[PDB]
Amino acid sequence: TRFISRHNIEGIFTFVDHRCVATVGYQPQELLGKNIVEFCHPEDQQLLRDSFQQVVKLKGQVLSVMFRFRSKNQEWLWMRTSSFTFQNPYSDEIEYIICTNTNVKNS
Amino acid sequence: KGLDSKTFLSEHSMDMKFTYCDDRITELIGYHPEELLGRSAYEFYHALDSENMTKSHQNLCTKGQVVSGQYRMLAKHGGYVWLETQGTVIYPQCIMCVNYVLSE
Ligand SMILES: O[C@H]1c2c(C(F)(F)F)ncc(OC3CC(F)(F)C3)c2C[C@H]1F
Repeated sequence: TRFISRHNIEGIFTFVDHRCVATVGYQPQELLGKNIVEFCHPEDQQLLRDSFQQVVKLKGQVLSVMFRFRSKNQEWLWMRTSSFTFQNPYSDEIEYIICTNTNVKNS
Repeated sequence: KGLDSKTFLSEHSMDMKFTYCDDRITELIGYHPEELLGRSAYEFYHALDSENMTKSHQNLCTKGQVVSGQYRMLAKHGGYVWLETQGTVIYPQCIMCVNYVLSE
């Protein structure tokens, strides 16, 4: 299973689907406001920051990243996050990132 | 109504069934996410847009990304809203739609 989130380009969660409870253990409000990188394994923090940086250059194409995400029940879960920018072409608002987040096997 | 206010996300299986929908869809088109689950998006399309939407889907399924251009979506309490949708296949595991309402 999996949950969608939306982030601003700095990685901050701005929307989280409630499917996240079953996936990583938090309620939407425990994620909303916080930067995703705060839930990520210190060895995977930089790859993840660099991934947010790149998704915004890839012309709305899908960028995938695998990283360890600290669940509420304390454990490192392997996550596959596929993400893409969206920007309403009727406006010139800053784009943001849409993410799908799935628990996958590292194996 | 601000731009963010006319936009909702949907997720679909490869057969177009809803597997997820933003609560925002409620104030725009009437339906409750809960009652959309398992129903195919195709059921909600105006007949005059059906074939175009079948083709938009076919282009999505082979290329991974698509812009629907304009289509009418049946409202829960009658009437059709106009929408435009950007679709993206997540690899295939599901289709993610960013849907924008072109109506009032
Ligand atoms: O075929 C995909 C699709 C597209 C497409 F343009 F990307 F092809 N546009 C609108 C769609 O569903 C509508 C969005 C909605 F309003 F929620 C129902 C869907 C369901 C997907 F399976």
